Amino acid sequence: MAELQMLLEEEIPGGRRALFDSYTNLERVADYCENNYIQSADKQRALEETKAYTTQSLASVAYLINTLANNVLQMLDIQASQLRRMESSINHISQTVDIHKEKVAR
Amino acid sequence: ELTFNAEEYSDISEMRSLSELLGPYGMKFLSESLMWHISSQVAELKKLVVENVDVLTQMRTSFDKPDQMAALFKRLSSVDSVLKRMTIIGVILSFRSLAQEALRDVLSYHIPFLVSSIEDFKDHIPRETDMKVAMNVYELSSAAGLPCEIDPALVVALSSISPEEEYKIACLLMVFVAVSLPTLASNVMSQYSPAIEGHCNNIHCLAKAINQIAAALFTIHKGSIEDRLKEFLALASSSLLKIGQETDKTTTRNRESVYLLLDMIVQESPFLTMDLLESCFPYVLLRNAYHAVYK
Amino acid sequence: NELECVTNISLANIIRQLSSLSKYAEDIFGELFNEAHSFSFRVNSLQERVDRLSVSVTQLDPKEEELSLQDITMRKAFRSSTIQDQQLFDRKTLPIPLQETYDVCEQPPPLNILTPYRDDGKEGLKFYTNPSYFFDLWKEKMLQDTEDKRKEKRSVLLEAIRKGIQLRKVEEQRENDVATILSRRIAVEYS
Amino acid sequence: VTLEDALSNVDLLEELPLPDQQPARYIEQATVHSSMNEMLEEGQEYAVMLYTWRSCSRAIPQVKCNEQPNRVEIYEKTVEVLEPEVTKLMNFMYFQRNAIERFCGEVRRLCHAERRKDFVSEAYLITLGKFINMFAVLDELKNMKCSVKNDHSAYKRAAQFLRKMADPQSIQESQNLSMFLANHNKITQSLQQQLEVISGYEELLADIVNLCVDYYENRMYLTPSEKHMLLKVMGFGLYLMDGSVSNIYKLDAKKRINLSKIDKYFKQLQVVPLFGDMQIELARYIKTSAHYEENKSRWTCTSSPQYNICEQMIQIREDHMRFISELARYSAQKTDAEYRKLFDLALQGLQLLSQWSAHVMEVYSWKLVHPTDKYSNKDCPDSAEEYERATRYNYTSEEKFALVEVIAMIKGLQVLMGRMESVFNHAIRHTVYAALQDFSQVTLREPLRQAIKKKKNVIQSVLQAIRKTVCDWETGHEPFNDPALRGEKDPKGFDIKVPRRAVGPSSTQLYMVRTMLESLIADKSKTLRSSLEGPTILDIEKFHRESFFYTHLINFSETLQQCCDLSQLWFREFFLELTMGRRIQFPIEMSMPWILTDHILETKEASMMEYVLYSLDLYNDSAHYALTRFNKQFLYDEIEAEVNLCFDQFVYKLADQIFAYYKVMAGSLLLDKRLRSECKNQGATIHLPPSNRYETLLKQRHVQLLGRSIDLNRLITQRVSAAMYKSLELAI
Repeated sequence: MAELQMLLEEEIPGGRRALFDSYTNLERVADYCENNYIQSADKQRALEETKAYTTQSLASVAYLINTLANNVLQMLDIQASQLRRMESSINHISQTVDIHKEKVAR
Repeated sequence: ELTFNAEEYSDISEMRSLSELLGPYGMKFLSESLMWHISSQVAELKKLVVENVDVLTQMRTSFDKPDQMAALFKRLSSVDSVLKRMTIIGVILSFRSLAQEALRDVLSYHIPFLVSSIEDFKDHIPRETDMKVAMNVYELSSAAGLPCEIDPALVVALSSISPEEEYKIACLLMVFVAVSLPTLASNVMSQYSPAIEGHCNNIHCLAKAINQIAAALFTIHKGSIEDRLKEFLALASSSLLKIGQETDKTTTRNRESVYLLLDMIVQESPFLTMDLLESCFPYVLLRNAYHAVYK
Repeated sequence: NELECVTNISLANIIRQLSSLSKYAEDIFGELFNEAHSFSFRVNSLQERVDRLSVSVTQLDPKEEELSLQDITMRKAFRSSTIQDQQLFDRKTLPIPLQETYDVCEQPPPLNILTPYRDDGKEGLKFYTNPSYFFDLWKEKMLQDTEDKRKEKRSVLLEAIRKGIQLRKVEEQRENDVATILSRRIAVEYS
Repeated sequence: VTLEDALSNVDLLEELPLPDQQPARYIEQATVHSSMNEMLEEGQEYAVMLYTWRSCSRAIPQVKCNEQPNRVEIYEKTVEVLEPEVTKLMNFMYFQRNAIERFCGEVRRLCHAERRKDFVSEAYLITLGKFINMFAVLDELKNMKCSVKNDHSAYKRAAQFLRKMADPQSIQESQNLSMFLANHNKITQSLQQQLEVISGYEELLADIVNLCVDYYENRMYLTPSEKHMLLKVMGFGLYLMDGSVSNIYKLDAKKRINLSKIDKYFKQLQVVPLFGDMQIELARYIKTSAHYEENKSRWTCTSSPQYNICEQMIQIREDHMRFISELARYSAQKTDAEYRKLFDLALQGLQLLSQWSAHVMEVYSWKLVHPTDKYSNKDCPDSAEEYERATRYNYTSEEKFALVEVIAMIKGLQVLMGRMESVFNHAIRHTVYAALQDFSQVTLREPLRQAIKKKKNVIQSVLQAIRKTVCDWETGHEPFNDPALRGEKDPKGFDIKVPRRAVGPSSTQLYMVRTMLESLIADKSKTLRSSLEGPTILDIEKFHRESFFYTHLINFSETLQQCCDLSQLWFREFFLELTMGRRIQFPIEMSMPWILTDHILETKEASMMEYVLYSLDLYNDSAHYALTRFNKQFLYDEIEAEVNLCFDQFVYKLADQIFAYYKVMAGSLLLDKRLRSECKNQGATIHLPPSNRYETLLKQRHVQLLGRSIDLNRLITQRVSAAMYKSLELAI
């Protein structure tokens, strides 16, 4: 049960903060690459640099999405299992209650 | 006109009275006799399965090449006998299900404590446990009429050729049945009737027949039911979709009615989900067929 | 090279699209986290309730049970919750991305600054667009139809049960909900 | 940090379990074309602005006497509220004047005597047709909108009282705008008057109309919008031809234009949606022609059947099944055959979706333009608005069911095609690249050799330009051992390896190549066609006619979404203006999706029960159209307000009927069979309850509406629980 709170209040907010940071940095990097291409003597260097930047950012975004998605799936699984466990205890309680009622009737 | 009406003997009220008169012992005896009949049917089916092993073996590996499958399907012999036997098995299983639900309803108010205890025990039994204790749990549950996923009586009957060879025959049975599904489209009796919610030749019980037979066979042989049922679904979907392109009225008289067989199979099968059907069979075709069979 | 300038612009646009995808993922993940966190609160609360109920139930005593024939109907009857969801398309339910898509769209003219100079005091903007027109006209039509439709259609335990029936008779049952309006029309078409 | 690592990450991300899904001189031409496109983007903006205009003078506190205490106090408010609204009218007037002047200048430029018999691209003619259609629709919007004049003149009384127009130029521009608005058919009249001054414009109109007719006859279009645009341009051009100087009937006798084809096309299809909820009657352009009175017998379209959609459902259904069956089987590198198969399958699906959308729009427009009456329809009451008879009582139950079925099929095919976005895009682009490279690197060789051999520099220059614009040399340069360049016949040979990669050519490159290639086949052009053999020209025409849809298919998503546009089924600005303040907005029972859903629910049709949800996303489509194209907040607000009650009514009725059907089935199940048989024998049969498919709706948890996910199952559960409690209490 402890891992539920951990995955709730230490993983998902981390992924969110990370994704917002990614959006801001990505806008900054598009502006930077555009600037490098027209105030650089070697255009091909900026193009390769630009290509490298575009390749990188995509990998980072994919990794963050994968991790976040995995965490969400695990959280759902943990919750469903706990709910199922609760459903068993509640059924036992109901069985005890109606057994007591039948005993009182007898 | 027969001398009796089946609706006056198979109705819920009549089934409930029969269950009340008989009891769990009588219901178990009836189920055992039905499983004996189903085992005889399966043994007869195995002869047809084995007598066409060569074509079936190549069929399984060529599902993606219709050119050779078209010629291969022409070499199969007795393609309607298998369908008839599966329909008989499905009818027997449907009768068993009616009896079991009647017994469950009867016992639901006669011994509520024992029924509740059995339901609680079966529901919260870890499936990771070996089949040795799961079979006993399922037998105990079915003694009260519970809807167990795997029928212990069917397993016992079908349990009663090397071990590896019996598994290959079981696997090839599903492939043989799948490719014979489109042959029903040419039958005039395969017309779906909304008033009946099923076909006139009882081919709608083929879903239950296939599911129960596959479950019993692949739990007896320590096989994987999910994987085998997924193979059956892929082969059946491909065979049916090839029919959709054809324009001959005689061969496609009840193609739309036959298309609903996949939907029924997925609905009543506890191992298959709509996601698998959609990945290999769009639901729009089933929706269109449902629209057409109503008018 | 003009072609080289084009490719750089395309790469910048691709980075911008990557940021847009980042925001399309972030909003969904935040909404999912919020709803799952609320679900976790509910689960924890009901777990506390369940353990309390179990520890209470494991103390019952059949001999302690006492049945009062007189209090059988003098007792308040238990009723389960009957909450029904309605108004599922309100402004509060608008997703954020639609919020940005909408707040950037052209706003209606400031006709609301003319209300003080109107003799009847009716809202000026309501002469331009009236979203509540659907609801008010439909309600008026439904009420009129219903009004026409009615015309178209046209021992000590003994003391306890007596008190119960008296309470039930006197304590009978006691609108801008569509479901209520429809229930009225069908009930009126009946007697 | 590498491309391979990023691709791997994407594959890894995709590998997750996600269950429970559902229950030269051509440069000048290019520049002019670009300018025309830019002008068109502005014309569309002005048209949409005009369409979504609402009377702003109604809310004004109209003054009855001339001595009101606050008479002077409201004029400033009126001025400050209507200044931007009149600025838009001034901008529209300036834009339309500039557009008319530019179109007249281009017509004069292309109508010169020496330039008359030169070569002009078909795209330019299509653009001129688009311009004339834009002018016609703008004139129609100006004529229909009677509130713009009132608002402008109220602002006129507001400004003149305050004496803020003392500037002479302000008075002049105000008078110009007032007279522009007062006149009827002012835009068309001005353009026409400016047309006669040019001599020979009839020839340009004629070849434009001929190009449009040829395109329509050969089905040279993909989206229904283009299909309607062709007919609209034909009609408007025919209207423009007839006048003081030019006569179509005399021109027709010269065989310059064909009137029989246009007449037949108008007879088969009579009405198309001009803009928004307004439809254009094609025969009006002929009936209003200058010389139509003395030649009415020539036209059968004007005098007066086939719009019944209930009789065309068999072909629709059969086609749908055949296509869905073909596509289902296509759910490491493959041969060109598979890519070509995917390309043709995508083209066929897009064409089928466009055909269905065109049929639906045509039937809707015809019904709108032909309202019924109590004499024809008995259900229609004596008192009813124009929209009532036009829509609500103008559809039969079978017609509504057919429309719902067609819409559901369209949306199902759309989603199925979208599921295969990547495969279709890859196959289409690979096929396009392979075809372009193979053509430009092999097919042009023989022609080039012939040209060099016979000293045809004119052909050689354009052929070399074509081969230099697109051809990609795997070796990094054009081969030097090629015998075609030297002009001597190749040995026996000279195998050349054409590279293969999946990318479509840029729009500029494709347009440039097409313009060069269809210049060689031009009959008008001394004709260049006369300098080429037969097989080469035949192959060139084959390639040119095949490459028409490359641009549309490259933007596969946009084309697919365009071919399935159904947002025009909700807007009612035209009919609202036709009320003149009586109706601020039509009630719930007038929006076609609501009528369809309510009819399906009330009739309790088992077959159509599964289409109730498919007939509900028209609201989402209309909201998207308003928020993306119209960009009007109030339209979305009204759509949301309507949906808020539509969904509630639908949910309540669905739950009630589901509970009733289930209770009836349960009661029938327990009824004694012998009693039923005895009653049937005696003549008192107890009718059984018809079956239904409510289970599909019960298993629905993803109903999407305006970005909201609604759990229909929860609401149905609550309603059935309440009904069960009420039934138990009633029994007790």
